[PDB]
Amino acid sequence: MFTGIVQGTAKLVSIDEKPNFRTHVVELPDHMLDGLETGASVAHNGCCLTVTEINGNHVSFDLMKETLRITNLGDLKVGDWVNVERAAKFSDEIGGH
Amino acid sequence: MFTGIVQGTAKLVSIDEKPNFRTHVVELPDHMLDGLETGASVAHNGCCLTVTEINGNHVSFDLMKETLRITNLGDLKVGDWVNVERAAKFSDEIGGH
Ligand SMILES: Cc1cc2nc3c(=O)[nH]c(=O)nc-3n(C[C@H](O)[C@H](O)[C@H](O)CO)c2cc1C
Ligand SMILES: Cc1cc2nc3c(=O)[nH]c(=O)nc-3n(C[C@H](O)[C@H](O)[C@H](O)CO)c2cc1C
Repeated sequence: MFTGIVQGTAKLVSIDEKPNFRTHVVELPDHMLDGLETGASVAHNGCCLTVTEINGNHVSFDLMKETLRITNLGDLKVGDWVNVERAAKFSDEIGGH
Repeated sequence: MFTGIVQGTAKLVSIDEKPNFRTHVVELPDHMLDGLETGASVAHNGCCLTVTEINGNHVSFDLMKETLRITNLGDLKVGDWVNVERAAKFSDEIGGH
């Protein structure tokens, strides 16, 4: 199975470039501002990465430069928005339905 | 669980715009040229869409204009590449890794 369907979108507003790692920050909309936190895994259109820090409604994520070229993450540009979805490192997974 | 990890990438080479639907074509690399076919579901960085047609190594996919704005698919631009992964409409037993 697979849906690639996103809970909501994010607005690229700032790029943070560190010679050790690349960092990108987006602006979380009203329905993604709630629940998300640092260390969370956000998938941008389906590419999972973790929150390095939250700048209020904004969230910076970490991104390896070679991973950026290897992935299609490098394509991101500020002023654009991203399909963002919340991912969890671990879950109880009782079952439910 | 969630990985957002892509089998390989695709190069946007042509956009096909139809007033009824928007169409986008990418260039499939050597390890994605094998196996993929029209009517298949490719996820571009994790957004699943179906192949409208294959142009040799290229593949055009369908994309609704409002879906494009609602998603972050509209962000695509020719000359760029995309994280592309193969998805199947149905499987005997999730026999896909
Ligand atoms: C659970 C998970 C989290 C990941 N997080 C990131 C990330 O925060 N930044 C990144 O550039 N790649 C991330 N990746 C991509 C992966 O670690 C690796 O970089 C690519 O698969 C190959 O470059 C993640 C992959 C997985 C499975
Ligand atoms: C299985 C599946 C396939 C989808 N295929 C496409 C597609 O080919 N083109 C597109 O613009 N959206 C596609 N979507 C997105 C979805 O149908 C719908 O457009 C968005 O969730 C809301 O606009 C697909 C969603 C699912 C679950």
